[PDB]
Amino acid sequence: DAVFGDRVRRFQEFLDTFTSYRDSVRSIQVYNSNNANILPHRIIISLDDLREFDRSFWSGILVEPAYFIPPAEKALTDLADSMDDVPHPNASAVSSRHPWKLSFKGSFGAHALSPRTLTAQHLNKLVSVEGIVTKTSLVRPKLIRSVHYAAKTGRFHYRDYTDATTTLTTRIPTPAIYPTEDTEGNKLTTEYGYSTFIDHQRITVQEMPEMAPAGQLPRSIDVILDDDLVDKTKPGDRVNVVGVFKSLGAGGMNQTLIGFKTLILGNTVYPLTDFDIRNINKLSKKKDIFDILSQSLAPSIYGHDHIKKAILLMLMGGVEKNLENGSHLRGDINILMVGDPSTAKSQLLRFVLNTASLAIATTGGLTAAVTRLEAGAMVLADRGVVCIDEFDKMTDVDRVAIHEVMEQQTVTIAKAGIHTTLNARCSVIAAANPVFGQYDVNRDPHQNIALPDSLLSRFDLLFVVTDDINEIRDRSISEHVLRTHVTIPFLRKYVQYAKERVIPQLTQEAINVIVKNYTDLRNDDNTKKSPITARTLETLIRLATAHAKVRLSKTVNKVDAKVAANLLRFALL
Amino acid sequence: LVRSLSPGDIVDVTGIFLPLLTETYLEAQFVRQHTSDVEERVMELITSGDVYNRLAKSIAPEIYGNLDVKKALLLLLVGGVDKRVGDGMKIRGDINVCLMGDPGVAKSQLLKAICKISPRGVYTTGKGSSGVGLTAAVMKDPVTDEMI
Amino acid sequence: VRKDPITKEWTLEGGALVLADKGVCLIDEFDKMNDQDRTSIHEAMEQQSISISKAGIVTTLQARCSIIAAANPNGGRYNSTLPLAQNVSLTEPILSA
Amino acid sequence: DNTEIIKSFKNFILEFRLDSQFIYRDQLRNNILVKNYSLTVNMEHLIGYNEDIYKKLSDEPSDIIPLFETAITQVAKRISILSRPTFQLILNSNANQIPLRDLDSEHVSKIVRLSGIIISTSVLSSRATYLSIMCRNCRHTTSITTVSLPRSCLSCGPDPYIIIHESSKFIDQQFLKLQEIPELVPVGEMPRNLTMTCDRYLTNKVIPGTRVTIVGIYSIYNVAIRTPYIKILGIQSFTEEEEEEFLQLSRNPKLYEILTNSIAPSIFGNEDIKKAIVCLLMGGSKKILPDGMRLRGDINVLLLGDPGTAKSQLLKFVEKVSPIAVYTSGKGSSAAGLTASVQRDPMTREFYLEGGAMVLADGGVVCIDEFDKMRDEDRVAIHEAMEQQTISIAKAGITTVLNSRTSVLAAANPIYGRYDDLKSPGDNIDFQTTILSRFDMIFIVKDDHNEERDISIANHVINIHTGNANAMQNQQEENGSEISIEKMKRYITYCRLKCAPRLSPQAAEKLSSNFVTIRKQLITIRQLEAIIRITESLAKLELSPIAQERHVDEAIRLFQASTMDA
Ligand SMILES: Nc1ncnc2c1ncn2[C@@H]1O[C@H](COP(=O)(O)OP(=O)(O)O)[C@@H](O)[C@H]1O
Ligand SMILES: Nc1ncnc2c1ncn2[C@@H]1O[C@H](COP(=O)(O)OP(=O)(O)O)[C@@H](O)[C@H]1O
Ligand SMILES: Nc1ncnc2c1ncn2[C@@H]1O[C@H](COP(=O)(O)OP(=O)(O)O)[C@@H](O)[C@H]1O
Ligand SMILES: [Zn+2]
Repeated sequence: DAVFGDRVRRFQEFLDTFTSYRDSVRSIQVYNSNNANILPHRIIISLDDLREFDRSFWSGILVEPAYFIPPAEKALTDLADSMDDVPHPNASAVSSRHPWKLSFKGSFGAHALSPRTLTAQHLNKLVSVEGIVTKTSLVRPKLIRSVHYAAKTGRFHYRDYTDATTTLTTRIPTPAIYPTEDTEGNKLTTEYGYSTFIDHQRITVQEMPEMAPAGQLPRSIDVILDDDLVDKTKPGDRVNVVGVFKSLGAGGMNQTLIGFKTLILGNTVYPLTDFDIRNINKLSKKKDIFDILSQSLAPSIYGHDHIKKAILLMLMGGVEKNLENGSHLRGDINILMVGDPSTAKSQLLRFVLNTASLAIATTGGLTAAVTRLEAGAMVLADRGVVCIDEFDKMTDVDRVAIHEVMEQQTVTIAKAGIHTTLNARCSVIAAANPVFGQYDVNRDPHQNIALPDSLLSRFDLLFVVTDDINEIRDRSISEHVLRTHVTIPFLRKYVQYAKERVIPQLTQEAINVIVKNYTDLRNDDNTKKSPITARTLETLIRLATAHAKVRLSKTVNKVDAKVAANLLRFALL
Repeated sequence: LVRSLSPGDIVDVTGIFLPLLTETYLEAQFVRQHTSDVEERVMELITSGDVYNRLAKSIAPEIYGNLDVKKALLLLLVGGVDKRVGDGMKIRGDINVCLMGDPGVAKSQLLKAICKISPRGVYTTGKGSSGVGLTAAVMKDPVTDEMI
Repeated sequence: VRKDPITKEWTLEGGALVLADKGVCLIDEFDKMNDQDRTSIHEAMEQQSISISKAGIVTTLQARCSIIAAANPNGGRYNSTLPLAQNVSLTEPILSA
Repeated sequence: DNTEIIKSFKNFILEFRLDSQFIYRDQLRNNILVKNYSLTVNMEHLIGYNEDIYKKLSDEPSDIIPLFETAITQVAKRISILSRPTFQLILNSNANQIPLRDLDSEHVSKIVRLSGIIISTSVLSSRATYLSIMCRNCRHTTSITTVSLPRSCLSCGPDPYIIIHESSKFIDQQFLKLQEIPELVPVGEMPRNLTMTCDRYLTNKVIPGTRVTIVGIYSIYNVAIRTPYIKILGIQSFTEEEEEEFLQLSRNPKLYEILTNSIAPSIFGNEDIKKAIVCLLMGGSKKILPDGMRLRGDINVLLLGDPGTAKSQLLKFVEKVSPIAVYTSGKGSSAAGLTASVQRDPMTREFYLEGGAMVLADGGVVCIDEFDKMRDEDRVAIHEAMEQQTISIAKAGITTVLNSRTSVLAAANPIYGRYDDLKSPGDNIDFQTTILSRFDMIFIVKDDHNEERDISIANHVINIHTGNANAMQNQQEENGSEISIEKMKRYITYCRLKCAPRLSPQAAEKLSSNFVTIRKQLITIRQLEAIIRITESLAKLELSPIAQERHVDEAIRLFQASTMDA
């Protein structure tokens, strides 16, 4: 059709008026010329630039991708093959075959959607979907164009294969058995090495449980990956995918529940205010900043200030250290709580899930078991904080396997066959109750909880909390409940700002105090909640770094070590 | 070329990569098992002559006061001589090392370092990653009823 | 449960308790069966009916049967110095039936 | 001929008036502003405007209601012109919902009205409404609005057409399951379950366990096996004299004693047990703190009973009194393990989320019999539901959280033949002590040997065996010892909907003094909330705006009669 050429010209005009895209192509060509690895034939186009230049073409792509994108594909391919000479004869006949793909970015407006917000009214349109990748399939190539050669004639004839799973518009069904004879009847020769192939993979993007509504079945979408972006995300990755939400097959129109197979032809993959900054920084200048953020951790829960302080430090976290030797160092802080019930053990454990940017609340499966191997509860915890209740209920396998996660922050699969290493950069907080119904302060926590010292001591801070029979505790603990008969969103922004925009580093002045106190701890023979080892020295570094996160400073000062040492003694005495 | 490869071998295989989704395979053409480009680097260290202590101090350069343990690790990395006695007899030429120690003595960082350094190192925790992760098992293929 | 091609829905066939409706059900060696098997007998005497939810079938059948049970004490000899509630593994709620 | 039908509905929507507003046109205009293509029409106004169009719809809705959908699509298109897709029509009616047992062959394909509870919902599915097809032979292009593609070209061989996907429109469909209200369930009868299907914007409006009113098209589709279903057209989910009657009843000073005696008059003694059940039925109050802590208003009670102490009857009577109650025994529940589940219905071949017994009783009460002999893994879901009011279900790659705001009435048999007062209840009751820590109040119904009590009970047995128990019901009613079970059920719903008390400062300081003195002698902080829930329960029964310190004495005593009973 004639209108197709006009739409092609608009993209050519779009490329002309925005030199950034075409000069980037020229830079890519120069890079390929210097290597004459080869970069793929894909560039990214901003939708905002297209909208500001031609709304109808921009709207046409979103509403009718099959009728507006292929004109852009032809325009880009024609410009690429004509911007330079492509001098090499043999290489030009093969390297220039690949059509130049397009990728999209920018604001999507009404089409910025989720697997649940996406509906059938948006089908056969271009949409952007944000979700979590659940599983993927093996990459396999797609046949695009074949080349035929007759021995008796010595000349080449080419044939194309297209299908609706990769073609934007529904073309006449091409696929068939490979031909054997040409027009003249001469036997043809199958030139495997001159056929063009494109890799293909399907992924299953799902709505996150973090945002799913309660009591409703999930929504998920199938996404097709092609060519160069065929492998960009692993299962569990939070991804943003732009593609043509399109139907397949038939809903029983030919030859009952069978519906049209709606899925997205993915063409782009992206893995996932100033006033808030002017507020977070401003409020930190007062002398009592740290106590403010400790009170706002479940304010209705009375007491337990130090554990709230420890939880906040765990949320801020330390800095994992890497070296040119390839070493990795622990930077996460783990806390375990023990004692008699009815002391808000699970209340604060529940509160952490309500405060962290990402958190997983489960109970004592933890590791990947067997095939893709399912991602265990501790496996899915990367870059998050873990809330486990009934921590005593761990089985023998869980108790012996949690050691690697606790210290190395890594999950190692060593099952029969596949071996792999999975990131487990997670801070673990847990609570437990005595087996014998009541806690005995006359005996150590190892003799009460029945978890081995080799497991209990791995937690940096072990809190033993017991409600005394003293009346003054009973008065306050009951009055605070009866009294019920800086904002939390700001606090969560503060944690988001601190964990990303500031990375504190050590200083010899802090070392002067940290090493001194550890030396005193090793020298002090008085009984304590845990025997002092080198782990406490690492804990002090993490705690001081965690406090530096609160102060929003790239360096470390004396007060950071003073607070870290003081709190550590509290958990030990 | 049949009966050239064997299970578990580490080889470099040269061939042709051959194929609406097409399935791919490789037609084997030449196979080999596993140098001045690296002899220059080897020459430098032996020129200095510091062999035992330098390499024993090289493994885990961020762990304090374990030189005697590192030396045993250095020999274990190198290993002994697998003496084939003959007459059907066999004597292992490998070194097995056990590291007992109190918590907080960095006896697990060495385990990570050994796996990192060795080209064939495998890292394992707990009960050998359970009984299924330890040793091995035969699994039936549902496609061909074969067991691998 | 049995298949039936005539109507294509699952059909249910009764067991021993359904047969003995308006009759007698004899359970020799009553103690040796497992508690899951014994739990069904208890609810049979109490409700005189069988309640089942299997293969998508939820229905109730009449099981009005009398029960005569023979058993043996723990160790194969009755301990005369201990109560009946401490001579057999048969739990007390089942003895009350 | 059909143009008159289209015109009649066009005039009906454009010109009908209610509250000086063109409600059907205005709400369609509001929907367009909201950008949703839906409309709701009340049948009681359809008959008022013109009976002829109402009668035609009621008699042959198969083709006439498509005409209504097309007509309003024209109406919406006309409306859009003034401001310078196929719209959906929803039908609501106030007529009597005929019982599901009463539908017959004479109502096939006729408009019917039903009511019931939604037990299960399925996943969404795509359905076609507008298509474009092309001939593979001669490339003839046309559009189509069980529809099937032409077998011959309209310009080529058999079946020459193929579907153009990028030039077609589709809609969403959901399948649901409904069964009759338990208030009408006959004894010894399985409630009639019904297959219901809805499309477009009617989907995902309800969750399993919801009581709804149904207006739809009863129909049957395919030795000659057939299965009925309803095409859902619309779903909907106190008298002044009755409101003032209970308002006057609120001022009655003897209401607490009158209600207490009405609780199972056929049983002797256990007077304070009856008061606890009333507090269970009345329930406490739920409040939400800004820090994310939600306070459970539900109250759970355990009745540890010796065999033969009428423990079965105690729970059996409550189910008929509580407006929202379900009975569970021997791990048996509403075709589930007491919790939600995902099952595949072979009729539509689709997967359905199915609600369990604790799911159906959201906001109500559940009766659990044989508590000591249930599945332990079920207890874990119960344990979470008993405190967080939520049930967690995981299926393949998705985990779902389901709300269960249900009060629990539980009865259990002790480890030994009888509870021994020499031991703590944690060593006497035959299940997990963790659950024992969760009940607000547990009572041990007693079997103390007394002459007049046993003789009165003994005669009651012969009266039943002589048939005189039927005459006893008239004698008890003539004595005025019981409130009508239907009226009491109305009252429980009335108070649950009209009143939500709050504690007074004097009651709070009284509770603080009681709690401190109890622990001075000795009970956990968790049970402080359990006691407070009772204080709100008594005030709700009296419908007082706030709780009063005079409620504290009975609240403390009832809890004292519960915890110090063990
Ligand atoms: N300091 C406190 N302030 C307010 N409430 C508390 C405090 N300590 C305990 N509670 C109350 O005691 C109850 C016990 O919860 P929790 O101790 O977490 O359960 P468990 O002992 O089973 O872990 C909570 O509901 C909480 O409201
Ligand atoms: N001498 C040391 N040099 C460096 N790091 C040490 C030393 N001693 C202890 N550590 C630190 O303490 C931790 C030791 O834990 P680990 O190696 O698991 O010992 P264990 O096997 O006793 O648990 C390591 O993370 C390490 O960083
Ligand atoms: N206080 C009472 N009032 C009326 N009936 C009673 C009373 N106490 C016992 N009964 C009679 O004793 C029987 C108790 O049986 P039940 O408790 O249901 O058996 P199970 O203990 O196996 O559940 C009932 O039939 C009931 O009529
Ligand atoms: Zn044709």
